[PDB]
Amino acid sequence: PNALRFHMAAEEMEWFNNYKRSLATYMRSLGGDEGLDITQDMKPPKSLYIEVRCLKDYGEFEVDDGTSVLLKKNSQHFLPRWKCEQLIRQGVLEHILS
Amino acid sequence: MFVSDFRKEFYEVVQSQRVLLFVASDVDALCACKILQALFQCDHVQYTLVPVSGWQELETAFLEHKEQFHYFILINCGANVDLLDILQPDEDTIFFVCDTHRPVNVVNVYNDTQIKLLIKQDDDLEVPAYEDIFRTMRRRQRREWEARRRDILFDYEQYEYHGTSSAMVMFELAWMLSKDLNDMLWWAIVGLTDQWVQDKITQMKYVTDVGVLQRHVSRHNHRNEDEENTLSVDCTRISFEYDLRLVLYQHWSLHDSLCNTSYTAARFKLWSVHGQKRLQEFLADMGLPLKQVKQKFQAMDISLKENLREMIEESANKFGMKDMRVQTFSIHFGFKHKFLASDVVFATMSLMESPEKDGSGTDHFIQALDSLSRSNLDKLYHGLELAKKQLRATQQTIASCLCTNLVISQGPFLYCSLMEGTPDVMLFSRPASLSLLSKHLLKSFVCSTKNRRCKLLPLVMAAPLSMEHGTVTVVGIPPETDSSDRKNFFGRAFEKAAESTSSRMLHNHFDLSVIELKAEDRSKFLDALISLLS
Amino acid sequence: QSGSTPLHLTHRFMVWNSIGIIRCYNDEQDNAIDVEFHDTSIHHATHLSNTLNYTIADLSHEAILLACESTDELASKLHCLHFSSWDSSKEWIIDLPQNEDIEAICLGQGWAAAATSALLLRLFTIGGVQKEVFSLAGPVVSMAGHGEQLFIVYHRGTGFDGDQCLGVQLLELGKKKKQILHGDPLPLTRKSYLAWIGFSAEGTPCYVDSEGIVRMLNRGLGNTWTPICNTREHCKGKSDHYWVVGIHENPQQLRCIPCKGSRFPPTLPRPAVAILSFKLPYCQIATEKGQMEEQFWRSVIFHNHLDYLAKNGYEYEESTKNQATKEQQELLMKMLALSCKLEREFRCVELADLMTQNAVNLAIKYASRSRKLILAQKLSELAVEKAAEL
Amino acid sequence: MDAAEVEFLAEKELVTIIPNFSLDKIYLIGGDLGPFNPGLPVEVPLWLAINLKQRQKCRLLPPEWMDVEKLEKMRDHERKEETFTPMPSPYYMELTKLLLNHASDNIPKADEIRTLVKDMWDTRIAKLRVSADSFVRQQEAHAKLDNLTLMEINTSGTFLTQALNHMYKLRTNLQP
Amino acid sequence: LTPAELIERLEQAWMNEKFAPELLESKPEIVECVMEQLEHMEENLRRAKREDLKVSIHQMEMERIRYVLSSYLRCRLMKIEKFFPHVLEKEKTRPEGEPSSLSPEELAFAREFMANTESYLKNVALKHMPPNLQKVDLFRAVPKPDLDSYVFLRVRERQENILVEPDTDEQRDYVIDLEKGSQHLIRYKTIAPLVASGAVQLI
Repeated sequence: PNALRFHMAAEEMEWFNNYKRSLATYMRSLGGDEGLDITQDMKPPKSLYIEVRCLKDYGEFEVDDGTSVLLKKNSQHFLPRWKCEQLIRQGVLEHILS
Repeated sequence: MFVSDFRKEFYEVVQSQRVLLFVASDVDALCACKILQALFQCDHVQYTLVPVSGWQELETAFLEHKEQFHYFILINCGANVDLLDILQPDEDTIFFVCDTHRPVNVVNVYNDTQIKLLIKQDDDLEVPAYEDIFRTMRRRQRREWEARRRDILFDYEQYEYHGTSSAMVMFELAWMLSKDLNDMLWWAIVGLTDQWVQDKITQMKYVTDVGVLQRHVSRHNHRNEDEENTLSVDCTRISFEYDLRLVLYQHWSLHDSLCNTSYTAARFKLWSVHGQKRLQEFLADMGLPLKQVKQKFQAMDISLKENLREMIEESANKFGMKDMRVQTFSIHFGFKHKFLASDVVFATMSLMESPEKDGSGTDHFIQALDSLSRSNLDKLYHGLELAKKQLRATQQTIASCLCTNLVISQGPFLYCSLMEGTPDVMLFSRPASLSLLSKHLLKSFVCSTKNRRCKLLPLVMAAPLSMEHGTVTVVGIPPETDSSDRKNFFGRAFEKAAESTSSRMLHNHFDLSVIELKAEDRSKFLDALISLLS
Repeated sequence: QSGSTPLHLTHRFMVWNSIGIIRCYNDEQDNAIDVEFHDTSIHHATHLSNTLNYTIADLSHEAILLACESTDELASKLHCLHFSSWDSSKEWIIDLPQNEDIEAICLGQGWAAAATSALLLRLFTIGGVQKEVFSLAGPVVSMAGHGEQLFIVYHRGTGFDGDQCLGVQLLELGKKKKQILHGDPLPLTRKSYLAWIGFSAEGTPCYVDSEGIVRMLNRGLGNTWTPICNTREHCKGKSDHYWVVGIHENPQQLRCIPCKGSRFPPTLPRPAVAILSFKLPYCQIATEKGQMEEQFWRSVIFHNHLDYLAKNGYEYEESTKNQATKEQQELLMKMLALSCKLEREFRCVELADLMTQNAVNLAIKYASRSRKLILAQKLSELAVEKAAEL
Repeated sequence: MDAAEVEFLAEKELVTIIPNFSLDKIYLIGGDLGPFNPGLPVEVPLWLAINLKQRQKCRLLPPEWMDVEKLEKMRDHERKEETFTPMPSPYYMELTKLLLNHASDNIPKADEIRTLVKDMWDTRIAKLRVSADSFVRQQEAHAKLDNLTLMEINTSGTFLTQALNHMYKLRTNLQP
Repeated sequence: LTPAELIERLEQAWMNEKFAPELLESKPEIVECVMEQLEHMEENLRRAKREDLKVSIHQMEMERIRYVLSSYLRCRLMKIEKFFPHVLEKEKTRPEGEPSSLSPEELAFAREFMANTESYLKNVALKHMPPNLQKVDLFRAVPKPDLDSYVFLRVRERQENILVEPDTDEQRDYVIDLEKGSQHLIRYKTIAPLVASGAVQLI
């Protein structure tokens, strides 16, 4: 976020960009092709699908090739966990079963 | 067209598809949504759920989502209007409509391709035949047929009312799928109890639906249980109760329950100064100490409680309250969690219609929907506290109206108006809470007045809604006789008055008998209503 | 009734088979019947208000059948819910004559049957129309059915010294109606009574006595009764025993519920069905020479149902016959090789008598290996004999 | 290691279910399962069993060790012995939580089972506390903890290991 | 190597890497084979119909395998980022025959990480510092992994004459025997070859 980027030095941003590029290279080199995103699956998998609630007014978010969900606030969607994990991590969505 | 088999022609269709739920803001709608959510989550149906509080936001949500979804489900909305004209859909969408509102619009009934009604055919339905409604001496008979059409269709569209609970419909679907969990049966019970609490159905129909639900309760109570093998205290137990009509009486004092229940408050006239002595006479006739009666029910002495229901009935019979009992249900789980269906209804309803300004109405919908799951018992108990506050505010408002004589008999109908800035008007600004207030106030008025004429009239109530646009919410209520069939004409009377006066009437709520009206036009609107009802 | 528990219980099974379970309870809150299925794709679970006190039941792929006793106000009735029907009215009810009561009932493919206290059997179609009527040859005990087959057991007389006097009446109600067994007495272990009757899943009739022997109608051996197994060799204890749910020919399975200290399983908690394989009670069991022929005879004893289906006019899976014949031929080939290397030949000829023409022409190779020329000669002569037996 | 990861490993344990659906043998990477026949028992991993129970597709049976008399005997043996006794499962606490939270309807006497497993857990955690205190007091360099389970270790082990690292450095600071 | 046994060795590596204080020797065969299984099963399942139960069961099992692999690789990357000068020095000084502690991909990542960090430090402050102070050797700046950490273990193959060394004084050293299935709490440095050889499983 921009409010946090203003805390960083320019050289710190350069280091962070180099680290991001190197990490992306490493993840890309793991598999036969398309790599493995080891940023995903940060917690052990329980259910294949989860129910999520929109916290922010995001735009649209694709789930299949031709299909997308409108992430309007207070709407609830039942979607794959591996698709929703990053948005939940970033606070766009809320996992709503406990 | 009516769906004959929910399993074959609705569920097995939408099971393979992305689906969009439009859900109305009422407890029966919430319960049906919970049941349908549970089925979809069992089958991994990738649904999206949108709350809608009215027609315009339903149209907005449909405009937002119509590109991405081909199958839509409307819960407690859509059946009583021409959905094709309202939404202007593409030629190949499908609208499944599970809605209690009656009469079903004739276009919805006789549309055979796009609108699919999840409505039981054995409901109180009398649809006019297709040839009576749809297409020199020949053109003379054409005009005569058109006149007969206007007559018949007015006779059909006159009286609005409610049919079988959508939660019960979805539970019958769950039963046919044999994925009916005990919490789904509880949600069905809560939907029917929402209908009963809000007086949307007759007592005969409520007793019949309770008779239906009793058999499901027995089946669930013998799935893994009998008189000698019993389950953990963790498991949920639903029990049939011939319980008391008092509201929330297991969660606050019996005194507060008797004071804030609509029936006993109306009978004892507790708005009046003299009514408290009538209530004290009732309690002395029972033989309950006032300290125990004012103590919280869970802290009351247990020697007073194990025959309290029949004691209440026996004293009520000789006080003239001949029906203090009611056929209802309760749910137990764990050691201490116990709720009547009425308790869950009032808690969820208060979470929906909360007076809190923070967040929004959709956030309050979300709170109410969360509170129906047992992972959010804290939300349910918070809703119970809000329900106590709401009931107290209701009685204070009724007392203000009756003491100030705001209820004035406008010939064909009684009339009342809330005033801006007076206490709790912001709590009652929302149409559902306003409808409940008007019903409770009409019962209180009918018990208060001594005139035989006034005991038979309907009531129209107004309240402020907007100052940025200067409008009021107006509701119409039928008479409160025990002979009443719970049908009212105000949905059509309001629009006849509005078109006769060319008034700025806006029609956003799903019930036709609730409208928004410019504050200036209420005078001529009321004049037209007196002229119309005659 | 097969797969049902005694009537004095206030909460009991009315039937448990490979289709599902019917329970019924008469507790203070209500009297009712619960119907459930092993596979919930079949039909949804059902709850019936048992105000008319239905007490004998049966369950099938396409219908459920119920019946009760009479009282001085009202006569006995037969009630059915044909849940698989196309039409709007899934139920039907029938009323008996005065002072007459149903005694047992059963379902079959497209028909129902009720045996009556007046020594009378009535056949019904599953839409409710009455089919033929005939009298039993004595007081009935139980009934069973599968396809067009009807299986009835009855008292033919009075027992002595602990034994039971009863026999079977077996009918085939298909496109060429017949009586297969007319009044034949049924074998059972001495000083015991009949416990369970029913058809194995692929179609053969079987039953179990109250000692534990399960036996089957051997249609490969002139419709006699062949014991398969006991249950008390698998189980242990006097009062403990296994309570039977069903039989299957392929896979060879006996579904049974182990019961501890009781003649039947308790209604709650829900019992778990154990699976029992089969092992015929032959002599010299511990030897390979015993095990091979046990495998052979058990295989044919079960797989003759395919030939019964073909004889009745049904189509079946030919791969089952291929696998069964291959198993029999392969065990025979291996043991022929072993006995030949052990230098025995007449026993090899007796084993080879059960084989095909091609099989003996190939078994000459096993005879030739290790140079048992006389066994090769007798296998060639047997090949000539099989060419004649064609 | 998190308690959720300990639960993830507990989820690999095999339990018996009774399906209400028909499905042929399925050849999972971690070993084949099935066939699934309606009404008959079949043994499957706990994650799959819990998922099928949640989707209403089976009835779960208690393990052989979830019996009140057996658990009372094990609890009394644990309370009497000074060392950790052998446990009926290496993930008995996790098994108890998962099975009783998702299948108490199927498992009779679940309250008694939960209370007895809680008794065993309390006794064994007390024994582990005694072991840690004795280690630090007597300045041990090695301990034998044969019958402890992974969840029981993981509850206290991070704290204990950090403390012992500090203790080792404090008692070896004079080495040069 | 059976697929079930492959996933078992993956779990063993996962737990050992969790509890070991240092970066353990790489298991490239494990990582490559597990990824092959996952890609193959994705290929299998993309060619099957919707609403099928076995498809979902396979997807759940794949999620579990993917989680263990991702967590294992994340832990190794944490260790590499924590001890990047020391693992690089070890790889540079490694003789011929012992296995590497880094895969080629991990080694490329480690070299890039060290170059990036040194460049950042120089540019921000250490080109501005006086001339003889401009060089920090990160081999001395970064701490080494602490091999005297206490670890829990379960032992898989019997070991004898394992020497416990309580403190500085050699007189207090004493030997023990590790019976199969026993569990122990012990310093890592005394058991590190056993962890390498798989004779013990850290818990």
